[PDB]
Amino acid sequence: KTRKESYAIYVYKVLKQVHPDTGISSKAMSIMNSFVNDVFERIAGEASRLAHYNKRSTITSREIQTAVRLLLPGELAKHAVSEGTKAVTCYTSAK
Amino acid sequence: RKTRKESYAIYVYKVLKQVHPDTGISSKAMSIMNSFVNDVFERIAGEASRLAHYNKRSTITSREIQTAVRLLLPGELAKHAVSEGTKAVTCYTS
Amino acid sequence: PHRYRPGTVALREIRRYQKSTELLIRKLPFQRLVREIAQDFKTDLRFQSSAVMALQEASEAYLVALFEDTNLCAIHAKRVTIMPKDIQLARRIRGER
Amino acid sequence: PHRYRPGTVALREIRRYQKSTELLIRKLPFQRLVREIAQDFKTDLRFQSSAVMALQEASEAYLVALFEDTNLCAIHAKRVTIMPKDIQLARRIRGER
Amino acid sequence: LRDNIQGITKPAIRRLARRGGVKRISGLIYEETRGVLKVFLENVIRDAVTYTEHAKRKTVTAMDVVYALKRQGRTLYGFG
Amino acid sequence: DNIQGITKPAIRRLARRGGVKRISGLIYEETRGVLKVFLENVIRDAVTYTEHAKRKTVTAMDVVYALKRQGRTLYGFG
Amino acid sequence: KAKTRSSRAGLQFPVGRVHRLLRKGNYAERVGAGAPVYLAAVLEYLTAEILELAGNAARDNKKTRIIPRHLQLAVRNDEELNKLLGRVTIAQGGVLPNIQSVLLP
Amino acid sequence: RAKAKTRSSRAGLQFPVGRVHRLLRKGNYAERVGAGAPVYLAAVLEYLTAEILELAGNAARDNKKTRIIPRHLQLAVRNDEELNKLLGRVTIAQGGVLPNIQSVLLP
Repeated sequence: KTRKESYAIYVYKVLKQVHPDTGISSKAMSIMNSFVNDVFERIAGEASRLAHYNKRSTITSREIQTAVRLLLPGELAKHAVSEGTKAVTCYTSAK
Repeated sequence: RKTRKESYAIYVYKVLKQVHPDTGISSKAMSIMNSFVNDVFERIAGEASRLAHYNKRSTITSREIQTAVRLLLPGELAKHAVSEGTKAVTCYTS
Repeated sequence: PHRYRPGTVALREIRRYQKSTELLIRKLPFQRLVREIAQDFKTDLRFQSSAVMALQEASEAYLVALFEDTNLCAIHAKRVTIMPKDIQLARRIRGER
Repeated sequence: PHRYRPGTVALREIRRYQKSTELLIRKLPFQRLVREIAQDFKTDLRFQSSAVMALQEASEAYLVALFEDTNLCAIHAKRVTIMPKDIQLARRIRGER
Repeated sequence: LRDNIQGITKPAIRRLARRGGVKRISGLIYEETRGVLKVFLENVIRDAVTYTEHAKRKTVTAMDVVYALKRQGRTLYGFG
Repeated sequence: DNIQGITKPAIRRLARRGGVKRISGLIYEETRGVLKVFLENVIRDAVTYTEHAKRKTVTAMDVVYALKRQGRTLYGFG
Repeated sequence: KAKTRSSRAGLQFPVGRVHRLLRKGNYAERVGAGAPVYLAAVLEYLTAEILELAGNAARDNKKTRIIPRHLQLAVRNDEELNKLLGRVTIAQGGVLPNIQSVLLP
Repeated sequence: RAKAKTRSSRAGLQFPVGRVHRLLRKGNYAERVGAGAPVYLAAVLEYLTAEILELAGNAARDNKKTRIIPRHLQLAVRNDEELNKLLGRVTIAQGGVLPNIQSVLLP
């Protein structure tokens, strides 16, 4: 009787968007949870070292963007930059 | 008039004149020693921060620094670094 | 009377064990090995079960990758049989010894 | 009339270049190489001098370590002459290709 | 205790070598492989016990093994 | 173009410092390919740090940070 | 009145939890406004790419449920995902079917 | 209102304790920083610095020199076993290599 937060239901929603007629077991859900935490900590640490190198005190979307370009390889990086910019535009225009 | 640059030149020079009283050091070797001190500082500080995050604490004490030194240095070098740190804290308190 | 030419059962065991996903070491001897070589660090430790399963996963993966690089060294020397100096060359180029 | 047996000048050049510490590449051609293959990322960049010196240090150290591991591969194949498949074996065991 | 490095038998090394893709094996590979495995396991067990002693416990959990392997440069998904 | 400015005697001197007795004749083209791949992967990250810092000059600290990301850690240049 | 930020940005991952985990884990002193939105978009894209490759292998082995073997095959057959997940061991995954040619009869 | 005694003198060190305490507070490691942690860390950094400068000064004496250049740091690090394991993936500029010719190459 104590709470432990994870990413299970969100991975389940993304799976029901791409393949509407399949499921996932518990072990593969544990693997996907570990993958999301791994990539989160890697991008966040890179953005923090950028903000420390430039003598500033704020992590912004430009730091997150440059961390994505340094961390991911080419075509994957271009599609990730496109998706993030589209989300930030749709968030500010729907203020 | 320029903007100041903090370094570790004078302290490395003090340690050198304790350990070899008739020996100098050039500029490039002092730059290498400065980079070495910064590197080892950042390794030990990052590992102690990660231990304090794993155990759900908010404080970096000397016990996290001891465990980080023990994880990060190899063998007898860790065996002597632990002794030097414990001896300095004991002399600092009294 | 019927015998296969030597090499055939080796090739089909290669296919059979690259098709499956299971543990290839017995687990009570591996658990005894872990507890023994942990006894020289702290007396009377008390392992879980998922800790021993995680150690067995990691050890199996390490040995399989080492054998792939060893096989490439032995093919480079224009042989087929793997010898221990191939293991030594692999672990010294990789940066372990 | 006087000529050395082939191998002797090679061994003493090995000793002569392992004794010194200097840059073994000319630096105006290396600077032109750096500016050329940086021109395809951002037009009209402006390098310092210590940046080009740092790149030359790092590149020289990388190539020397690659040649040591290549030499060990060629000795493992019971040869003396280094061939490019030794370079390929070294860079694939190491984890680069 | 003196055994249990002998408990890693010699059809098991054969099965690991065939998942690796190996057709013909010598007869000294067995002792060489036992030495390799004992060195790797010692380096991981030492860091796991260090994390356990710092946490002031007496049991080695799965997360201590995961953190030790992550320090080695070998990430492991599926147990966190 | 300028990759031919990494001449034949220079690769030979790097091989002599590596401890190499006798060299074939295709090592030169193989080595020029290897050096070009390494320099592309480092200069890409150095230019990315420079573009984030809103500059037009590539400093030595950008090279040091890129090499530290690769896992190489040069001492002596800041 | 209570709309979530994820519905405003049009996403599936949470934005409030990403903002809490950025403010709580000692990365910098201040955290902006578009940072959790950008990072949730990036994580959603990477998750969708992995699962899109995994479901096709689950079809090819004629299954309706994903397992770590299917995740292993999906990662290791792709090129850039194999460079992202370069030194990573996936539990209960196995290897790829590789046999050298000089060993074949 | 008393006489100021720096925390390095109170512990018997040579590296600063106040600067290390500031760089831990202003470096985003944790919220709170204890009292004995910079004293412990300055002791460890002084030990490693003295341990490398001993060997570098010995090599500089053996080459009939007075000062220390990066070649002597290279020889000092690469000859010790544990300093070599600590500084394993590190390039020292203007350092060179160690003399090593394989056995099957010389007649």
